[PDB]
Amino acid sequence: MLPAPKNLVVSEVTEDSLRLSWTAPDAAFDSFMIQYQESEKVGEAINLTVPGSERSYDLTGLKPGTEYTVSIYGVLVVHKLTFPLSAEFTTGGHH
Amino acid sequence: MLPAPKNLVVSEVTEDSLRLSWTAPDAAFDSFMIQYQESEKVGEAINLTVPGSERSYDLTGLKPGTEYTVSIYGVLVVHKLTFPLSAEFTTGGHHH
Repeated sequence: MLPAPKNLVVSEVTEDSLRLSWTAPDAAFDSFMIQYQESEKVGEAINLTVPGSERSYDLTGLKPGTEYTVSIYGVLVVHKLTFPLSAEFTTGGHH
Repeated sequence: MLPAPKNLVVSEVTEDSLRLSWTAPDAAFDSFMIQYQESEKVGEAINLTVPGSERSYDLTGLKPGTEYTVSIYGVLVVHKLTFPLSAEFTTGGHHH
């Protein structure tokens, strides 16, 4: 429902890490979904979560001189109601 | 997203109360929402929450010989995703 996080950049890069930074509105998301994969084809994308109050994450364990595609999703816990089950009852005694 | 609680009955009725009873799968819900109102008209519907492990609730302080419309909803917790924001970054060092 709510619009995606914005402004995905790195604040730090090393030979085996990417320190992600992003923005999102206050109290908007319960978590962030982070998906990263080598921009080539060395398998499948890895998924991680981060608390929704956080705006940075140290992606570690990476290969040197390698381009990664990084996707961030805001995760929203929605509290939904089922289709109502309804009935009429009459209290005892005289109206 | 998912189908509903079931079998809404009263287990007990007095001149100013309705003891509600229902069924639901164990741990299917975290809470139930109960809405009730006089079936004619005397204001607005009242809402209350009850823990999701309960299958019974006493509606209190009602009027005698009066029909009430009762609705019960299970509260479901859903995880939603936004559209992704994607970017490419290159790690430091050389690309062996």
